[PDB]
Amino acid sequence: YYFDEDNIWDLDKFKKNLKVSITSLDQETMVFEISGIDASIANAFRRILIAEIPTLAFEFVYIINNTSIIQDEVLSHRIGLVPISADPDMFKWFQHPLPGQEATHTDYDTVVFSLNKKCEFNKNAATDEKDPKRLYVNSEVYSGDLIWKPQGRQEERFADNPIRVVNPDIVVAKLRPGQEIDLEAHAILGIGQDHAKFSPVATASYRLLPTIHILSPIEGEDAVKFQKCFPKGVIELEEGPDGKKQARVADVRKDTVSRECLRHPEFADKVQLGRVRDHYLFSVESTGIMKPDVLFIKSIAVLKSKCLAVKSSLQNI
Amino acid sequence: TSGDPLRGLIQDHVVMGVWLTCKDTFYTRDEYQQLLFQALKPDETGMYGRIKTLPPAIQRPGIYWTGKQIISSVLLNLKPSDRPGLNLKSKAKVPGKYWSPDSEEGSVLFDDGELLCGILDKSSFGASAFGLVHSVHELYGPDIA
Amino acid sequence: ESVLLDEIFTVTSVDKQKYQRVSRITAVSGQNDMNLTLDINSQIYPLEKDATFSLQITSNLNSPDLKEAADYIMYGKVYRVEEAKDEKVSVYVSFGGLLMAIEGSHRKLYRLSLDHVYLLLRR
Amino acid sequence: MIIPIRCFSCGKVIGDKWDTYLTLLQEDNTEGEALDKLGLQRYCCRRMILTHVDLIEKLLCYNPLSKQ
Amino acid sequence: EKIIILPGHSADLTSVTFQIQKEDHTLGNSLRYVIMKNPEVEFCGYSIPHPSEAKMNFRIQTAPSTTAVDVLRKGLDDLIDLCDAVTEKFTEQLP
Ligand SMILES: [Zn+2]
Repeated sequence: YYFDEDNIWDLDKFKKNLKVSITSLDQETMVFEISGIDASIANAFRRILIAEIPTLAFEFVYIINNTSIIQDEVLSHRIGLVPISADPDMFKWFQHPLPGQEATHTDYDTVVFSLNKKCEFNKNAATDEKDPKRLYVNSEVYSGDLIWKPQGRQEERFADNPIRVVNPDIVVAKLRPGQEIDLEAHAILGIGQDHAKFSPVATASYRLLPTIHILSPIEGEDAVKFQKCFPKGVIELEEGPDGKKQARVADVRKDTVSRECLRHPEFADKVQLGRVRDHYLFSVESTGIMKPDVLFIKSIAVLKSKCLAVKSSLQNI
Repeated sequence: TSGDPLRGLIQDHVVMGVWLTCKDTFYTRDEYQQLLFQALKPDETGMYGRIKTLPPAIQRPGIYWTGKQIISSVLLNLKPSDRPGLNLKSKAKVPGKYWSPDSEEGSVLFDDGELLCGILDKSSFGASAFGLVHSVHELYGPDIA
Repeated sequence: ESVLLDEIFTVTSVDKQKYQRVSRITAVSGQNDMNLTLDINSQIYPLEKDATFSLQITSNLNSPDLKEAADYIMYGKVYRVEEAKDEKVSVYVSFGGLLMAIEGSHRKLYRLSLDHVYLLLRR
Repeated sequence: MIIPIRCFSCGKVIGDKWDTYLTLLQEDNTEGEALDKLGLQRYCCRRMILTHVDLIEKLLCYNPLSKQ
Repeated sequence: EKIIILPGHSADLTSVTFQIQKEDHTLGNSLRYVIMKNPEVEFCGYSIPHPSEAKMNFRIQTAPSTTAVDVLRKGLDDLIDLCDAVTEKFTEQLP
């Protein structure tokens, strides 16, 4: 039983030591620095970003006619993989069908998309040019053809933001004259831990900020070598009237931990690369769903909610 | 066919044993508690109410348990109801010289259940007798081994 | 009182043998009949050549002299004691892997036993 | 067969990022670096639309309903 | 059954093993971190029997003064306050 007396929890001191800065934010990508947070909370934020927060995806697929080349289960799978733009909290969860299975759809739970394309021959083509985009009409079954079908109330629920596919240019299948695809996909809410197609954010991960410090200042042509080792920008050759050339670490955030120097025979004395233990550099690139701001906010929201859940179910006992 | 033990821990477990028993490894409170608990896993195996630990090998200015201290902690928390502590001295596999000319690891020596000196390897626990796991099988009986 | 050593020491050699962390140091002192070689955390407590010691091996670490003194504190059993070459005792204290070796001519090194220690090194 | 939508390691979508990759080698005289203009910085999502065999365009020329 | 106390709990409720279902390291690790900031706790480490079945064995040993249930309660409140601070600073950052 030994506590070290400096590990005391204190919300004021923690909140004061914590610092956040947002390097860049776009409609898709977001890169920002958290600091003053122990590793496990960073692991938790990453996990909730990838796994735990919900987002609609195509679960069921009812094919009415499919004579295409693509296997039917493959086509259902690949349709399921496409992403859909709808704020996943506008819906409820799907109560999964135990025995007594049929009557398990409602307008708040699931949304339906439908497509159908029959590739018919295009006769205007002069010669043989198997594009095939020009030889045949409706040749490539795109994603953008998955045209949503409103189910009752929904037509006015999402009138401001139509429930559409995220990327109208994804390829779903390919056809030639004669065959047809016709199906409707039932989309429900999902939790990424069960299947990957639910996970809103594609790529969310962090780096511990590297630290480069020069023990002994290098000189001359070695300054060129040292600038050359790390990628551009992070190593400047100082304009010093004393002597001729040195090198100092401008801004390491761009650098990768690549550890190229330590292989050199002469440099190994002069530089170490360490890691600021409480500076965390998140990067989050969305897929098609939501502004990454809402992603991170809702992620810490989800942690709060799961903690509330365990708190209450404990309070029962 | 002979007496030597045929079971044992294997590849990842043994080289990570050489990395945990090594004296260069230090753990704080959080990692030590977590690791000891992951090693024991009481409830599913059972038999115990509350786990008992050892004091930290080095204490000031930061409390840092050492690895051999953790192997000793395990050896303790599997101690039978009332059986006197283990003691053993036997040669390890990794010869000491790899560590240092005249390094002391060499041969695992632990009295009263505490890895005083000597890192664990194939010989200490594996397909080699007169190590840890074999003497534990002798003293404490097989259902403990 | 159960203090077992209060000798002063000075460092003579330090390595640093394939360990970025803890490094053995040798600190013979007294009238040179004190062959002290120990291990220390060379990451959180630096020790260099001729850095003076204040070494105290107690038994029960309950006193304000703990906080006042003891700028570095260890713990561990002492497994082997021998009388070798003379009326000369060599003691070997383990510290959870970290080892020790201290030699005296059976004097100033009297009460050393086969128990736990709580070494205290105050620079 | 068709391009593996949602590349394996990462989660980026690359379905639509082949028919616009192919008409870069086709008519831009560029090398394999062409895909860098598409917004693929990693090398997991880059070994997908680079070294993928589009083995459907060789398979769709097998309709039994050829009518010929 | 979200949280159920496994049958090894000492009568004093000083060494209890919470078992949170449908959870993995995601909450276990951070909760352990927040709990270890609490001085009156002696031992707090989390495990998983088998990752296939989503059951997280928790475990807390406490000081005789306060039982472990109150420790877990305060730890969860503290984790919630941590998320509160994070969301506060974050939503301050952008417009
Ligand atoms: Zn990828």
